[PDB]
Amino acid sequence: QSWRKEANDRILQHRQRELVINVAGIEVEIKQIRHEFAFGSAMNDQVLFNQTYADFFVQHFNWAVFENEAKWYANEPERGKITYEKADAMLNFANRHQIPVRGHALFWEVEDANPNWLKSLPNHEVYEAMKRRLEHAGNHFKGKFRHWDVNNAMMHGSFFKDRFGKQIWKWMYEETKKIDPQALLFVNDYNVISYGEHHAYKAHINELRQLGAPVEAIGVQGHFADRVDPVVVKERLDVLAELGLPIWVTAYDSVHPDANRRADNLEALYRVAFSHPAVKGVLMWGFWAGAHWRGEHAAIVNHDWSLNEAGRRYEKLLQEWTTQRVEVTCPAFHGTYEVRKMLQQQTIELD
Ligand SMILES: [Ca+2]
Ligand SMILES: [Ca+2]
Repeated sequence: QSWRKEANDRILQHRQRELVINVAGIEVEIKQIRHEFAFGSAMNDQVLFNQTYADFFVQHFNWAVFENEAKWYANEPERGKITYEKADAMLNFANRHQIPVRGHALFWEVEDANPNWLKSLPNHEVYEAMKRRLEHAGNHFKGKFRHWDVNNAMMHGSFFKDRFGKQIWKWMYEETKKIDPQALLFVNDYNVISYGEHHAYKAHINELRQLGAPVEAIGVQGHFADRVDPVVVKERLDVLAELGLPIWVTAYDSVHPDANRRADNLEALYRVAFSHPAVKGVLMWGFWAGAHWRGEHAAIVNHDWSLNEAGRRYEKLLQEWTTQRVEVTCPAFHGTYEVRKMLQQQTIELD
């Protein structure tokens, strides 16, 4: 209806910059090779043994994140026994295909998400584990992740807050800033654009910055049930946008047996977020029916690697949002272009 009309004006205003400058007027080719906006997805173990999953990933996503392989339990399954070999293998795969990778995650506030050995230790020995995690993992992945989900779901857990108070949150963002300062420190949480916890969230981010925590970017996870209302999402994003920090839809999915409802769910979120000027990237939390943590009713591509309707919608969406043109005045999307020399055009200036 009318939200799509508004969303598209917003898209062409904020996602495009006019072209042909110098560092003419007749016969040129304007092809886009890289996209500044993030159309990412979560990667899992399949990328290590499944060539089709990998090939698909590389032809559908320009940003990655690890579904488990950089969570604390997976990096320290037993206290003192430390491993990063899977996560490193994936960091190499990503770097081979120049895919920027979100780092996920240093800490998780809900008890259900942390190593079981941590759950029986006294507080001081808990913090000792926290200290090596932050310092061992922060140093190992220094310069390897564009972002960190420093702590996740503080609004819905209390494992660390209950033993050290909100001052331990400040600790996590300060110490991570110290070890890897080029990394964008994220808050990440759920039920904020899917459910209506955006006012609570915005207050939470405020509270974090006001106690000195350097949080620099807001992650909204974007886990929906069976419907995605584009206007309720847009209003909710506006509430968070008041903080002047970038918004990222970090882990999108919805679940509906009807692939058509999904396809429409994916378009409501993706188009609205892309339209919203505070949003800077959208990552889907999985794609394949054979390896989606919400099961096959969350997939865009089928068990047998044939697209379903959400997959083709996603693909159609990305073609819509790509500047291929032969024509010397062009509204081109932010990214890298090939002109027939390779050439960038970033978000920096409004031209
Ligand atoms: Ca793993
Ligand atoms: Ca959410």
